[PDB]
Amino acid sequence: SYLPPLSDAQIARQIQYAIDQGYHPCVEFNETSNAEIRYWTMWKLPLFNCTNAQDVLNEVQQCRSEYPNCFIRVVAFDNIKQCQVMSFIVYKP
Amino acid sequence: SYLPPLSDAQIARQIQYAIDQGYHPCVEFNETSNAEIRYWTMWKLPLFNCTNAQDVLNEVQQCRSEYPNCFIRVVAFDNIKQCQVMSFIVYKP
Amino acid sequence: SYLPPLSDAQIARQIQYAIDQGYHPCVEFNETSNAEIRYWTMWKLPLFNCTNAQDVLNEVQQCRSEYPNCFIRVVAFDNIKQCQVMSFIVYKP
Amino acid sequence: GYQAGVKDYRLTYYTPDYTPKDTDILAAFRVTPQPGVPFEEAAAAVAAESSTGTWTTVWTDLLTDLDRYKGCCYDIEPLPGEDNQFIAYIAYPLDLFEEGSVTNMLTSIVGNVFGFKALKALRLEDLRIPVAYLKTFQGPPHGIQVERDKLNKYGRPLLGCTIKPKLGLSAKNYGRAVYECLRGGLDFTKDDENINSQPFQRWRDRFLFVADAIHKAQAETGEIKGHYLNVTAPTCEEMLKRAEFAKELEMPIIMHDFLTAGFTANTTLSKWCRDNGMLLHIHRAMHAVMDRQKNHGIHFRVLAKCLRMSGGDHIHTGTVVGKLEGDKAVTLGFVDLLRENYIEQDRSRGIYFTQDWASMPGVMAVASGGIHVWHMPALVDIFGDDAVLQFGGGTLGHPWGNAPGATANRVALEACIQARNEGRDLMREGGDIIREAARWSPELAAACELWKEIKFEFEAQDTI
Amino acid sequence: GYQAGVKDYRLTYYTPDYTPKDTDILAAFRVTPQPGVPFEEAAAAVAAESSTGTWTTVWTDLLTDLDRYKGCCYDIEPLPGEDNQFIAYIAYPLDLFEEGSVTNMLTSIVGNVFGFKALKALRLEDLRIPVAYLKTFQGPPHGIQVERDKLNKYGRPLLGCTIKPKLGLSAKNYGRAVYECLRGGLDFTKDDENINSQPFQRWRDRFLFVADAIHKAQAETGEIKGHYLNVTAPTCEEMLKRAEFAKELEMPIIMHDFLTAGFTANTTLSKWCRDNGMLLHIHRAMHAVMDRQKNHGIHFRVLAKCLRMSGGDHIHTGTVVGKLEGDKAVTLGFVDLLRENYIEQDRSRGIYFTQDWASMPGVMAVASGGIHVWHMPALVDIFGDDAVLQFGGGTLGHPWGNAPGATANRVALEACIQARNEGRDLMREGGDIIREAARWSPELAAACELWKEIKFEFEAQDTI
Amino acid sequence: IVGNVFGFKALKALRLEDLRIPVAYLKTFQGPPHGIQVERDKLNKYGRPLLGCTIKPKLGLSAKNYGRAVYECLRGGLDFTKDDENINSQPFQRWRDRFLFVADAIHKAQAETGEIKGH
Ligand SMILES: O=C(O)[C@@](O)(COP(=O)(O)O)[C@H](O)[C@H](O)COP(=O)(O)O
Ligand SMILES: O=C(O)[C@@](O)(COP(=O)(O)O)[C@H](O)[C@H](O)COP(=O)(O)O
Ligand SMILES: [Mg+2]
Ligand SMILES: [Mg+2]
Ligand SMILES: [Mg+2]
Repeated sequence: SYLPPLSDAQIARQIQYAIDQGYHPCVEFNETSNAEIRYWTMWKLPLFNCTNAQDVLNEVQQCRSEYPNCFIRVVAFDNIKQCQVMSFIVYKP
Repeated sequence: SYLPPLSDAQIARQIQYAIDQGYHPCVEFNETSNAEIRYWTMWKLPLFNCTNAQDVLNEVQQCRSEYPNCFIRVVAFDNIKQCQVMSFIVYKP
Repeated sequence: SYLPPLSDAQIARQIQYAIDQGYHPCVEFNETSNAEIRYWTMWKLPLFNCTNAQDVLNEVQQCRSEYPNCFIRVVAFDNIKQCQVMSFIVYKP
Repeated sequence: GYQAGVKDYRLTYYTPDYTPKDTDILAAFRVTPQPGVPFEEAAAAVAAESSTGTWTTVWTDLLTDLDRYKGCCYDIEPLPGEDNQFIAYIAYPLDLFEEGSVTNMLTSIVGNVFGFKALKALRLEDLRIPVAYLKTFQGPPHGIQVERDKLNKYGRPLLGCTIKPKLGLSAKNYGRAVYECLRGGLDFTKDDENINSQPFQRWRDRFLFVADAIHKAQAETGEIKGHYLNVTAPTCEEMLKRAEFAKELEMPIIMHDFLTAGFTANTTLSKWCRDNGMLLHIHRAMHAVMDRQKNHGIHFRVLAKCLRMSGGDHIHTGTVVGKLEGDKAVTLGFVDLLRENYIEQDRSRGIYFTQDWASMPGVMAVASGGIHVWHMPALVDIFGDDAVLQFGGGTLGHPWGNAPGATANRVALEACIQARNEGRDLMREGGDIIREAARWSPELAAACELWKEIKFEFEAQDTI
Repeated sequence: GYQAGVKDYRLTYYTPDYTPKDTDILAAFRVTPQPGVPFEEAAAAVAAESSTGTWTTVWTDLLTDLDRYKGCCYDIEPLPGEDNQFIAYIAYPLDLFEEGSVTNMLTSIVGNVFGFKALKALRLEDLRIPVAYLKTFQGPPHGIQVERDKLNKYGRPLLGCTIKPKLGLSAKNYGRAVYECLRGGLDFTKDDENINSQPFQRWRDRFLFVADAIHKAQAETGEIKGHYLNVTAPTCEEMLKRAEFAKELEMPIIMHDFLTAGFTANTTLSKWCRDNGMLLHIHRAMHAVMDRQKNHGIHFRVLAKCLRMSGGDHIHTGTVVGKLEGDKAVTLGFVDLLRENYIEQDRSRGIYFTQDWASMPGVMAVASGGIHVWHMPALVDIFGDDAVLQFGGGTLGHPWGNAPGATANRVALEACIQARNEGRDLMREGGDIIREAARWSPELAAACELWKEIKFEFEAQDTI
Repeated sequence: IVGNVFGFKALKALRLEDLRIPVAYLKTFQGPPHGIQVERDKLNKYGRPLLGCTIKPKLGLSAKNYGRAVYECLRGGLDFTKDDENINSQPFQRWRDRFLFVADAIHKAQAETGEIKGH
């Protein structure tokens, strides 16, 4: 959030990095992007075993169309360590 | 103490049993035989590696001569479990 | 008390040592020599500025004559540090 | 039976045929004997006087089972590249140690042996803490995973500033600097290790104004903010009084100087932190008194293991590249021992023993001291995500002040993260990434210009 | 105004024309700089990074009065007999320090400076603690004078035995050995430093049986007896729980391992001891990790001053002649610093600063470790009356056992006292006095024969 | 381990026979407050099994009658006496009354025999 807004190629490059590490991408959305909000609403289910970053971007677009008034972010988690290993906002309403 | 007083042969037989089990005999004395008395006074040192019960009886006699006004008992301990495994009064003043 | 009883020459030699250091001798007595007894009864007053050890022994003798059934000891104190610097029994009843 | 008198320690305490149990505590001692003292005798003295034995034979040994209680040297490793040195490997039975007591463990192993006349020097290099003993300790109040979940911060190292000057600022001025650092983009600010309660600034006044600063900066930025309020104190009661006030103010994090306060106080605080949901930042003040020299003292990796057991959520680990010493090989080793669940023996990184932590939570590494924006690519590359990078002078010494100083560091970090996540080599493209980001950030540009020539390059004492 | 960037520490922190105030804390640091670092710059870095300064200029300095808060090197003393060493004298204003906090004082002065890249080594040799700061500390719970008055023991050193083996004895066996030592003529027995609470012996069982042993031995001998029950613990709550039980059992004395437990816990305990009339014996376990080597660490005299301030009634001071290192010159100096009210500067005994204690009570010196009956004349001569002489193996390792072992030591001491009070030279007539007393004491005779050949003679590391 | 599995429809019966408790888990438990060795040391009783009597009838005795039975049992050579398992606090005998009278009985039996007594 302290860097210039990311392009679609930069976003996909961040997502691909997660996939390459073996992390599992997931899409979530909320009306506010405030960090005091503990839980965002999960979009469908986490994309387990997605090898393509475009498939993740596809779910972002589908989420945006249904919820244009909501913030959307992409998260990835390590199931072995059971921790979230990345989180960045992909869409501001 | 609820049985008839022990003879010297019975006492030596009790002591030999301890030795045969690998326990270490020791002689202690006190002015009172009350069980509320936590510590009696140790006579010399515990007889480590005594194979003869008579050697234990010898130390009892030597203790009795120096302290005829004191109770005397023989104890044996297991050093592996670190616990006292027998105790019986051998002389009442 | 773990040494052989002191002779009058040994006692006077202990007292003289105190005087030579600048300590102030004092004589006290009690019916018991037990250390749980906090206070003994003071004989007269402390001998301030006594340069002669015999003068201290003189007060011991006078105390013994009046109280033959009491323990007597000689103490010396440092008034600058305000602490007792020696104490030994000189007479057992 | 009982044989009175002095005999050689090695007769009882050197056992080269002993195979360590999985329940034994293992110690690796770098031993320098006095001339004419055989290695076996020196090693046996260390084993004896850190477990069951004394200088002469005691009869009371025979009341018990000395053979199952004694420590023993089971291996000796000569160090031919050194002057009259060897490693003594010593095994201690589980039963010797008080459950959950770092204090007791250290009292036995390092209590008396370092002053033995027959040695010139002695250094404890490593300890293997068995799983059965580890289960008796709480460990960190929270640990890396839980901390990230409590703070809702993921995917990057965290950032902090230490307020400067170390001492002399008023409580109101302190809080002002905190608000400015935090609003500028830092996650954390902190009390200096020696800020406790003093004539120029009393602790309760500080705690209050810092809480105001956090609330303002959190509301303005929309990010969760914290400040490590130092609860280090004269007494345990005073330490807990300060922790309780931070809790009353709903502060997310406190700090503690574990060695200067001590392990008994620290273990008390770690339990309190677990009981109260408080994050615990640990400052390692005084460590270099013990851990710097190769020939004598206690290696930091041992102090770090002890801290993980006693408990802390963050611990200072050095910077490698900053104003304070930290060999890279040595550092990467003890960073792993602090963060990971299973660490394989690796002498190239000073790991003498394989260490299984049995699901004891990991500790966040903290890189702090003499670092600035130019060091960012190296700091990210060395420490990875699970670290906190702290800039005191590197923030407050910025040409334009605190808020720009903070933004400079935050931009620098986030640029280093993006670049790394794009597959770029931070050790090769380091300067390029910083220069690229400087175009977009005048704060960064100004920070880069000021500290271009500033490097700390000296020979390290504590090396493999 | 504000000038951002790095400049030399010496520009602000080296002040050779400064005259120390009577309220300043003074530090004497033995400094070994890296090659190419000027003495003045190294000394100024130490002064800066232990007080107010950091590696670069901060604007916040200008909010305050840096000149009245900064530490400063006011004198540099080259050491031409050494390799690249000098003494840096540093003055710290009173306002920098938290009242009654040894923890805070050490955090500032020794917190970070020992790991500075620009130094090869650093040792804190001495501290001058001003009277105004001392008045903020309780000091010893009781001190020498009050302790002697509470125990009703005068005119001689006190005597103790450490129970052995260190670990492995049952609580009942422990109490048995205590009764035997005490009835034999010793004033005190003690837990080993590493006896806390363990699988082979839980603390409450020990405390109970030891209390029984004291009561029996006190009733039989008519002398007041004690046993230092070790309250060293994992947490402050557990430490105080153990101290409280000793109080409930009406025990006169407890012990504490001040460095392994730490200064925060120790200061808590010292206050509790004052509040409860409990005598406090202090074990210095771990000290040699920090204090042995000349080039690096913290001299024991500093740790000893810190202990006197935090509080303890006894502290271990070494033996000189026993199994653990203790140079005679160095020892006599810090023994004076622990016991006396006014100690004049004396570099021949390592006393860098004149120390006024402002009526803070003195601490009993404790000589312990590898000593036996032959050492008695030397121990009496070195330490004088206000000391406790402790014999572990020297009692329990006696040919006939504990009670004779105790009597051997008690006879040996009382003979050495009588002889000294007769004007005899203990250093000349040492062996003669022991031999004279041996005629009357078969216990002593047996002890003398067993340990005739036993001497500990090695070159000391910690020397002037 | 035994929470839900015993009522599983797919089973007719289930019995847990044994558990191997690992050393690492055991170290998280206090275990006995004292155990065999320490108890003997506390009671000063070695070399033989200990002896006790349960006061009967199980229920229905007054506190004072309970104490009388305790004194008599203990003075006669038993180390211990005991409350029946279902003697807690009841209309026929309230616990605090029992505790007091039993303490009186122990003190008297212990003084007369010179052996340590308990209930
Ligand atoms: O007091 C200081 O010097 C610091 O606040 C750094 O300030 P700057 O950021 O201004 O340098 C840190 O406490 C030290 O780095 C501690 O060292 P370590 O982490 O090695 O224990
Ligand atoms: O554990 C030990 O070795 C001792 O009990 C001595 O036992 P012995 O009497 O049997 O030798 C003392 O704690 C050390 O002397 C401490 O050293 P210091 O006083 O120098 O701190
Ligand atoms: Mg700091
Ligand atoms: Mg010891
Ligand atoms: Mg029943």
